[PDB]
Amino acid sequence: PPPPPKKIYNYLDKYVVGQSFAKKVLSVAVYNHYKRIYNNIIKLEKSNILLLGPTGSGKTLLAQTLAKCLDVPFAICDCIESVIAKLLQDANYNVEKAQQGIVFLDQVDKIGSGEGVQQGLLKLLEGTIVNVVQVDTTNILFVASGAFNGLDRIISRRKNEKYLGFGTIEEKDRLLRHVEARDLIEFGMIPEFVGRLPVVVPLHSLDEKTLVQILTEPRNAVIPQYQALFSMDKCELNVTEDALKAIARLALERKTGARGLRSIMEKLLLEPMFEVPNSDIVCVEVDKEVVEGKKEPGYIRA
Amino acid sequence: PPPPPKKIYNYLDKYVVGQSFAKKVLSVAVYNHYKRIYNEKSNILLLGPTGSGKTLLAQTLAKCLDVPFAICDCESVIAKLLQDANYNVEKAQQGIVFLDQVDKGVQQGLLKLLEGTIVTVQVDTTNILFVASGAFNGLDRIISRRKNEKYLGFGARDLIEFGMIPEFVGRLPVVVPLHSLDEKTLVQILTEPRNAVIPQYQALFSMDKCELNVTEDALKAIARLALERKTGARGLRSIMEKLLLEPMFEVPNSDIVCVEVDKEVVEGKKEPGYIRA
Amino acid sequence: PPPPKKIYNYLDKYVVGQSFAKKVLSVAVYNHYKRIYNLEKSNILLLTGSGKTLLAQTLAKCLDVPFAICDCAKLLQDANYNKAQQGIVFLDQVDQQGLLKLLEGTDTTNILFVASGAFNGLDRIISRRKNEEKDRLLRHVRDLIEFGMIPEFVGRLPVVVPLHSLDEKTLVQILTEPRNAVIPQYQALFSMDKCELNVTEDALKAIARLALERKTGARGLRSIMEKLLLEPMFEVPNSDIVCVEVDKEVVEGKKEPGYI
Amino acid sequence: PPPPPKKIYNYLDKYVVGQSFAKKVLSVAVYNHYKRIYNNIIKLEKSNILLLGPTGSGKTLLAQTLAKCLDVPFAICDDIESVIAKLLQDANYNVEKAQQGIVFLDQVDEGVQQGLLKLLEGTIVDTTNILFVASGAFNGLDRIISRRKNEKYLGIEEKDRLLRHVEARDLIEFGMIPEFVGRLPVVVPLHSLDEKTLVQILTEPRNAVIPQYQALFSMDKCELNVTEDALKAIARLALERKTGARGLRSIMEKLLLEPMFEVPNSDIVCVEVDKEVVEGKKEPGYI
Amino acid sequence: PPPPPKKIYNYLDKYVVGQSFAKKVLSVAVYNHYKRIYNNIIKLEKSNILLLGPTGSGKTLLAQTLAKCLDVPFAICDCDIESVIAKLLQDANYNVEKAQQGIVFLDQVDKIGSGEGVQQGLLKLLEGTIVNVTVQVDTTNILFVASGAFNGLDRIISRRKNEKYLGFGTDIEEKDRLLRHVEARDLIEFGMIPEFVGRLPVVVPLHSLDEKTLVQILTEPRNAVIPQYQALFSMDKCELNVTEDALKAIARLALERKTGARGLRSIMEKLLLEPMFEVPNSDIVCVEVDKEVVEGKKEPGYIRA
Amino acid sequence: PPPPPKKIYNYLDKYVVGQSFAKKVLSVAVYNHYKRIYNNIKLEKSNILLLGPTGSGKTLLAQTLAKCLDVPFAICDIESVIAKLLQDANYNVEKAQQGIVFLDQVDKIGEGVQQGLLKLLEGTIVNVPTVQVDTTNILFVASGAFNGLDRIISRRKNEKYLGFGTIEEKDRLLRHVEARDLIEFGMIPEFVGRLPVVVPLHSLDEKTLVQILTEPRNAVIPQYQALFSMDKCELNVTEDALKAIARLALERKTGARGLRSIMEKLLLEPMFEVPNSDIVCVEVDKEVVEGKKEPGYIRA
Ligand SMILES: Nc1ncnc2c1ncn2[C@@H]1O[C@H](COP(=O)(O)OP(=O)(O)O)[C@@H](O)[C@H]1O
Ligand SMILES: Nc1ncnc2c1ncn2[C@@H]1O[C@H](COP(=O)(O)OP(=O)(O)O)[C@@H](O)[C@H]1O
Ligand SMILES: Nc1ncnc2c1ncn2[C@@H]1O[C@H](COP(=O)(O)OP(=O)(O)O)[C@@H](O)[C@H]1O
Ligand SMILES: Nc1ncnc2c1ncn2[C@@H]1O[C@H](COP(=O)(O)OP(=O)(O)O)[C@@H](O)[C@H]1O
Ligand SMILES: Nc1ncnc2c1ncn2[C@@H]1O[C@H](COP(=O)(O)OP(=O)(O)O)[C@@H](O)[C@H]1O
Ligand SMILES: Nc1ncnc2c1ncn2[C@@H]1O[C@H](COP(=O)(O)OP(=O)(O)O)[C@@H](O)[C@H]1O
Repeated sequence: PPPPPKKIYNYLDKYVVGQSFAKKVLSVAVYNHYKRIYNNIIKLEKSNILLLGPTGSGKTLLAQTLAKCLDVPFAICDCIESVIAKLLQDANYNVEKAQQGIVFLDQVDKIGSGEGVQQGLLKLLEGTIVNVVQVDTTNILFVASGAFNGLDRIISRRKNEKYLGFGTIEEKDRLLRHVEARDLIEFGMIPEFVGRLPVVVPLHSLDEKTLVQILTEPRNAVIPQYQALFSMDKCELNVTEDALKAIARLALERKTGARGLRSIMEKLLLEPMFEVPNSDIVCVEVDKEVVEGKKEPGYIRA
Repeated sequence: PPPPPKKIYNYLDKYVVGQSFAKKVLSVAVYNHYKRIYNEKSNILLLGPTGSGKTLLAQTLAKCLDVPFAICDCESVIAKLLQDANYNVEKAQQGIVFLDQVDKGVQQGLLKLLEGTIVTVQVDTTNILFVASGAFNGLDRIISRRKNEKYLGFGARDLIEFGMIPEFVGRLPVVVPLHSLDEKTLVQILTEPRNAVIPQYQALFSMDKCELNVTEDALKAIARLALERKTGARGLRSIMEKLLLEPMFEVPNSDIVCVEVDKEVVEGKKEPGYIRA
Repeated sequence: PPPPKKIYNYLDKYVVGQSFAKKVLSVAVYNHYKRIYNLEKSNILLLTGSGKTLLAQTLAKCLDVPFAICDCAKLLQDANYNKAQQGIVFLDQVDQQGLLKLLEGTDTTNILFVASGAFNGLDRIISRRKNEEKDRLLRHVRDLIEFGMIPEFVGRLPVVVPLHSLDEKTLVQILTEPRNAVIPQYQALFSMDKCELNVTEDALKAIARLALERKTGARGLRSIMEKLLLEPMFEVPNSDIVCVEVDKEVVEGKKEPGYI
Repeated sequence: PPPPPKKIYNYLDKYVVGQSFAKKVLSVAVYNHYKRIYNNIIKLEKSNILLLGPTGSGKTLLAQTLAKCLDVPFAICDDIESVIAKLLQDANYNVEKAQQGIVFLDQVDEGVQQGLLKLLEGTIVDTTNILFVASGAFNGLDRIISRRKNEKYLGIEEKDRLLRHVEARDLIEFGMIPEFVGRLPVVVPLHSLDEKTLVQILTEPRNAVIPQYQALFSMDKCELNVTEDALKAIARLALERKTGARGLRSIMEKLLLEPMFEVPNSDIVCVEVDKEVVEGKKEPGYI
Repeated sequence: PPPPPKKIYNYLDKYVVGQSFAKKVLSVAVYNHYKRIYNNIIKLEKSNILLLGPTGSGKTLLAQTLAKCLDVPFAICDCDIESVIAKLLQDANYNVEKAQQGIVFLDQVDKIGSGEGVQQGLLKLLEGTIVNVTVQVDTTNILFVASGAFNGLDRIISRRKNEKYLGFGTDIEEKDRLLRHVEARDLIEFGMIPEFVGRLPVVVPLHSLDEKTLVQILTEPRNAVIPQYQALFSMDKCELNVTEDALKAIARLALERKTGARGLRSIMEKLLLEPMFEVPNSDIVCVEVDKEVVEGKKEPGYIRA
Repeated sequence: PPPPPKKIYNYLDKYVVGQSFAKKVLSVAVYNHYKRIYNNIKLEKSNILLLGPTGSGKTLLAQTLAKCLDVPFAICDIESVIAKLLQDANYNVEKAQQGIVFLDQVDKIGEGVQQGLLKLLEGTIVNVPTVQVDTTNILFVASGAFNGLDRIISRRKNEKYLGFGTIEEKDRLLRHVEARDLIEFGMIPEFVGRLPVVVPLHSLDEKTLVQILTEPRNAVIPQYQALFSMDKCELNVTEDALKAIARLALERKTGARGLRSIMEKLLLEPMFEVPNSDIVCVEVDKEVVEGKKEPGYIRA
């Protein structure tokens, strides 16, 4: 049987901190797609899916995480028939298997108004048969992604919060939570393309606990992978729990998402990484003072 | 023989609820074209909102159309019609071609189809019914700028202006605007058509051993919200999706057997009702 | 080439109001193909709202010369790739200098051109130069350069024609007399089925008046007359009605056609 | 052996009326070219000839007139190779005549000027021997010259008479790139056409307008006849219209409209226009 | 074993003067790039390197010299996007199993500031995607060093560092100091897509050339300017003697050219035009260059055989 | 073996009258290149920028210097530049990579060409559509007018000490072109830096115009004398008349382009009347050039 959304939600919870709304929406949508194929083999029309998440909040990771769980053909592509050619050779020419796949459209929010692809996608987000052999996009489920760089400003205009004079990141979380199709049209999309993608979700921008959580909680969290590199040097990196807070704050201040974590860590680790190679240091300690920059990292020597 | 347009209006009344006063024109034009098949071109253009039946009318008309049909949107489209459908080239000349999104070099080239021409064999395509469609986004603004003046004190021409060539505006001889939907349409659209939105969601929940009841007051509220975004026949889907996400998160394998929706629930004042073993 | 006498007899049947312009077009083209039968051409400018594209296709249907339409190669396709440069090019919306060598040979040296355009304010420019009344002023049409046309472009347009531009009673003739007038076509349409279709002579009077008050030329007669006969076409069929009639106040929206 | 310049002048004299000075300079320019190609087949350089034209002076027809007798491949226009390929097509791709040809460039009056700069000088795209001839109506250059006319700010023949004193200082002041002007060493002003020159233009040229129209009515079983005062009256109105030789054809076509229709079907034997006919006060009295 | 950072820094120091921070970052990174190759054969992922510096002052030289010390294929190109992997695959003798371990150097990335459309195209080769080299090849491991001049990026860091600021608030020294504060928001403010800044984690400021560093550049490193010129004169069998004060004068003159390492050539070229023109067959034994000679107070002295 | 630089100076002096300083820099530039293409088969090239106030040697310097070159040369106004060079060397890649390429009209660029040419100048692989080529050994000689740079440099030299907190000039001032000035003209410092050698060409004087008319090869008056000998007639121009021609060129302020425009005007009537209208010789005195006399004709 199709796995439930609580299996998928337990699975996605193993890689992305929370994002419970996006995790729920992906889960219910995939389940609805799998269930529909059992029946469809009244027509059961698909609903295309939209992710509005900013940089560094895991949109590609959510796709790539779901990708490792999909028992259904899936395609990864980025902003035409080569996309389905991927899916078809993924299938190994089983046309019936591809005709039920799910496609991820990375960086839809980059395309604006080329627009001819937006025009072109109208009749591929909706069903048409297409050659390479013919197969029909009618069931192919689309998941759309991008930062929609301006869209927050459009939402605030649509909310009239930018009004002035007399008249009759938490902020960004609130605004993105109230996206409207009026805004997605205004971000350079054609309204027909906004008219499809009936399900849209914000991904909430990551918070202070989320970043501290990201440093250890996920599989391949940031601290685990650094200390593995030090482990080849026969050294254990250790960081006090209080230093993780300032790192998170500093990377939150970088306004560049979870991948900003490695930049701050790279800077802090810099001196240790050059001095370690053969120097008979056994273990390297990083504390609050190191993160604050007030102290060079403390070295344990044999 | 072509059935009368009021009989054709039977077929379309089964699928698009509120466009009777454009559906009337379409039905008449088809009967004229068929009365033009033997013994002026009925070629046609659909205008107005997305999500309001432009493509559904085309596919529906073909569902009663004995002669083969092609739909396309903006030279091998007839090749699609010819290859799959057409065994008979007079039937292929007798085909119906829908050109949607036309309002989105080709315009000059379509004059060779709008007049019709030879534009294997290169058949005299004059017999083909070129029906056509598109958003024409902004036609109303041009019309508003022409229909009214800034009167002050105390007390086809639009299609050419939209950017279409005068020959092009002249050479699809019939045009219809289609209504923007209203709550009167939407409440019927929710349950009246075959394949309608609320039937499918109940079906989606019936395979999970549930009966979902949605009362008439719920639909009344939902129609209000669904029209606030222009996506029309897709505004139903977006707001039904947004509302029914949580019961669908908790229905599966969950020993729940019914949900009930009310105006407060649509308004967010109450959680979805569940009924359980 | 046939004398202009015969050319007039064909042309006259199709645009009744532009008697003067019919002569200029007919006489020039005969002499032109006479010199070819042996000699510079001279490009033609049509001064529109009155069937310029109708008139252009009229000559084409007469001569079967290469004919093509362009908006300010298709001709060799229109020539069926077969005279090679003796045809007519129609240039619409001429109301510029890059076509001058194209108006010359570029060969192109033989091509007769039919320019057309609504020179809005040429009356005021003629009113400037002079320091149906507006057509009578247009009958008085360097002055054309003063309206704003390129002198070099005007130089290749030495022949210029008013087009009887009011057409305001001849619409009634146009609704009736020409080779395929709209109301005779509708009679062929509805009476292709069993039904009658009388249109009273005072309905034509009001119908022409309607097109003129809307400030629509002969282009919009097929549309507006479609509206009156839409519901008749809708209500005739399925053996309902055979006797049908339209009358002047039905044009006025006051009433529905008769029946049995 | 290239023909002598006097013969080319008399040969070109047949087709364009009056303007000897421009014709004489263009005659020398062609003769010099065929002497240099005969002499470098030192290694003397080209010199391009620029024709300052009031519109309708015949500037284009004159070049065709030289092109007629000289049998040198010739082209005009107003991308860079788009003219040179036209010469290579016209030259029958004759590799030497492509190098030896003559090219017109029209209404030449910043990127376009600067891209042709090393095209006018000999460069390969082979321009090393192409004799460029050019035309331009640099209207107001006389006003630039007028501004140059000894103005001090501290304690119609005259227009031809002023254009007769043109120099490169005004043309840079006109807006031409100096490198382009330097590439155009010979500046020739065409004479403006008086009524006498326009009167000559109906009778003198090989293929003048009246011989053309008189031949069309001659093609019918008819004949076209015109008084000398009638020709003189036509010129007087034509000048008043401020239209050059382009406009003479138009004004003559207005007078002959009714005859052209009436005479066919063997109606009438001759038609005659007088001074009062020219004013439009009377229809021509066919016979 | 992979070469230690110790060796790389010492290897590069013979060719690149100063810039121990720039050398340290590159030294660590290529050693770390070796660690990934042996690990991925817990998953490690790449940190992309960005070098930004005043005009020409070591950026290209560091890359090429560092390129000389790579055991993996490398490719340097100037910012179609296929051309990156096209040249890497070509460069690797089409040995894909070694090519995917490659290091890519990008130049002039600063010039692609918002055009904007090129930034979004390489976002797939940064981080990871397969690339349609024909073959399809995966960029995920490839280590990218983005080099740009970022001319005027100091203008933005100065506006960012409150060196331009609003309200009551209550050159050489500044420029090197200012770039040492560079924030990610400054690359965003330059015109770089916030998406594209985010996947260039490691931002490396290269310091402006001090006057003493110019003195070392004249003689110390490999291919120093004066060694080049005595080779030219020794090919005319003539010697060139430059006093140490003349070095001080030349560097002081070159610092005034605001043109970095290329100014040494211009000042050196201008001085030796006549000697080089006169020596080749005049039996000149040696050429003497003093400080007054550099100052233009003397003609260059000749000693005849 | 390479020719000595002084030999190129004597050779270039035959075709170009003035500007020995420009000749000398190019002379050293060729000879340095010749040593460098042996040595590198390490040494690095210095490209050259020629500043030519309009109508002066720059395009002729390229052409006359080019005829010395055993290696190929290409003078063009972006990979087409490398394409043009490779074609001249008969697709012989080992000889083509050593060439001397002239990039004309560097002042006519905008930013895109400047910053796109950096990799060729500094050396990069480029393929002529393919043949793989390395531009490292291309010698670039660039020519551009840099119009109004004299006023730019003048302001630099005029605004100094001007604030309260403290043709003759064209030739004198333009000897002091500096990197700030080339940058300030609208050149990327990236581009100003990699053309280290800047060679300014002085304006042309009257004493030089007279010499050009007679002394160097293909001089203007001998060409007109040769043209007339082709018609079996001699052209005599006295020495005093040449002085007037140069004076008329100065007020034309079009340099060497203006000489032949002025001279061709005079020789129109001789060239129309002398052909096959038997004349022995024509003498143009100052009176004829002054426009106060018509050319005297010698006849049998
Ligand atoms: N909430 C999160 N938890 C764990 N990792 C995250 C989170 N947000 C972002 N990431 C990291 O973001 C990196 C880049 O992926 P992503 O942010 O999806 O790129 P983009 O958003 O530009 O498509 C991944 O390495 C992933 O580990
Ligand atoms: N009034 C309506 N009643 C029922 N369905 C409708 C109505 N309007 C639009 N639709 C639905 O819209 C969907 C898309 O077709 P349509 O909206 O006609 O195309 P477009 O989006 O190009 O206008 C169809 O599935 C159709 O069922
Ligand atoms: N006398 C006529 N007979 C038949 N059709 C006519 C006549 N006059 C105008 N028309 C029709 O009117 C339309 C032309 O409209 P008009 O505004 O004149 O545009 P155009 O300048 O392109 O002719 C065409 O459909 C043409 O067939
Ligand atoms: N002297 C002349 N002899 C014959 N035809 C002439 C003469 N002068 C002018 N024309 C005619 O009038 C026109 C001359 O103007 P043109 O050279 O076209 O001016 P432009 O080239 O500046 O537009 C040509 O059609 C030419 O035939
Ligand atoms: N510190 C330095 N030591 C030696 N040479 C240097 C130094 N800095 C710059 N250079 C010179 O500058 C060039 C290297 O950088 P460059 O190629 O100018 O960078 P870009 O890619 O910006 O042009 C070489 O000519 C090198 O000799
Ligand atoms: N000093 C000179 N001696 C001889 N000919 C010269 C001299 N200066 C310029 N010329 C002539 O003028 C041209 C060179 O000037 P050019 O480079 O075209 O000016 P610009 O620098 O504006 O491009 C050539 O045709 C050449 O014959």
